[PDB]
Amino acid sequence: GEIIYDGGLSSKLADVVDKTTEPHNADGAVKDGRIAPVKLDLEKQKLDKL
Amino acid sequence: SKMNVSYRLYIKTPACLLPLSDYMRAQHDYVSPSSSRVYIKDPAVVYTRS
Repeated sequence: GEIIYDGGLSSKLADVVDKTTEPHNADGAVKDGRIAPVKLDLEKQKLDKL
Repeated sequence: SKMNVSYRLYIKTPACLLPLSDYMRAQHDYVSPSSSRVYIKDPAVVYTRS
């Protein structure tokens, strides 16, 4: 017989990144107008620039 | 030894020496941590999303 329903394109609720991500603000449907998080070089084991 | 030696010097028996009969006094235990342990070489990153 004629095929009425044979699978199809399936929507996914969420995607999951398999790579480690740097901290970030929202850049999707919600866009954050504030400055991106500031990355500071702290907790240095050996002395430098002092 | 009796006629050709004039003076002798005596000290307390060093504790490093050990007779062959008392070889079980040299038995000792050493512990090695499990090989399944993984030692982290990556620093922790602190962030917030607010």
